Amino acid sequence: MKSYEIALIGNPNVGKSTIFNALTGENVYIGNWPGVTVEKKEGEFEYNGEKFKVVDLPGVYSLTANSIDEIIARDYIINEKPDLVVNIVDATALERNLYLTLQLMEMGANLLLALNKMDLAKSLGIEIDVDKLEKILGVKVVPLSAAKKMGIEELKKAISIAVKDL
Ligand SMILES: Nc1nc2c(ncn2[C@@H]2O[C@H](COP(=O)(O)OP(=O)(O)O)[C@@H](O)[C@H]2O)c(=O)[nH]1
Ligand SMILES: [Mg+2]
Ligand SMILES: [Mg+2]
Repeated sequence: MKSYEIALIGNPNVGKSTIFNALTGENVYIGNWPGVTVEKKEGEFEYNGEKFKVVDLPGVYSLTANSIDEIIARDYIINEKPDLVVNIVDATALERNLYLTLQLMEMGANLLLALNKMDLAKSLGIEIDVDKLEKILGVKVVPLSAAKKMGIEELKKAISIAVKDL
């Protein structure tokens, strides 16, 4: 079976854990990053006949070596070279995620954005222009509400597309 390796990353409290649990099958490996007690979760899912290995990365605001988490996350991306990184973003806190997205691009990460908590933005009267984000960043943006079991299928399809290339 053709297999890819993808990574999830985002700011703390974006629902990354929820999306990780949704994306993956039941068999999740809970280890630690080498040398430290920082938890490392790994799982997988199959989609359209292909296997996607999922690595959860530590939640971070940047990749400028400001903490053990930023150091782990960056070392993984640069050295493991996942086939895709899914940058999970809080629809209600989109601006603060700008530097993370920018630094992912700078280090040359193949990127896809998952825009989570759309329901919460909806209830908070926060409108978000996804097409304008996609155009500006030149990366696909997948709107979802992982806690409402909304858009996980979209996320999986978008992932299977993004690992190829144009
Ligand atoms: N409204 C809303 N809340 C969510 C969604 N996904 C996750 N959450 C909430 O966000 C909080 C943090 O989720 P978590 O998976 O721990 O985010 P993490 O810190 O990045 O791992 C949880 O209490 C979830 O209930 C969503 O799609 N919509
Ligand atoms: Mg699941
Ligand atoms: Mg699971």
